[PDB]
Amino acid sequence: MEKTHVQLSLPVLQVRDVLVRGFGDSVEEVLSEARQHLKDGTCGLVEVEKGVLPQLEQPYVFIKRSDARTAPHGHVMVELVAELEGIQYGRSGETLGVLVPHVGEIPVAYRKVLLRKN
Repeated sequence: MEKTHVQLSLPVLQVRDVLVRGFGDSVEEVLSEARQHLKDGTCGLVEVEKGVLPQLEQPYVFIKRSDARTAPHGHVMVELVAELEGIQYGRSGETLGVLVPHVGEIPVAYRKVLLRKN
């Protein structure tokens, strides 16, 4: 049974390595696909810097920090927020990065998160 939060270690990818640059073609689809790939262990994380988002495909899926005191066991608590045409779907804290499919690219680090399911 699905707990409200799940501990995940996400591979951190450099933007130029990413082969599949988004999760789909609408806000609802990208959130759905991101959640599926997170469950399947096939989701990467790109840290946002200048030039990153223009090299990825909208709609974007961000992981954002969802509280201040609780980083259990080393895993920062996060939730998903999508963006399309400058409008965001969810309100949350600071961005940890943008999620993308992972298809075997070599990461530069792993990021521990405690992900809110829905």
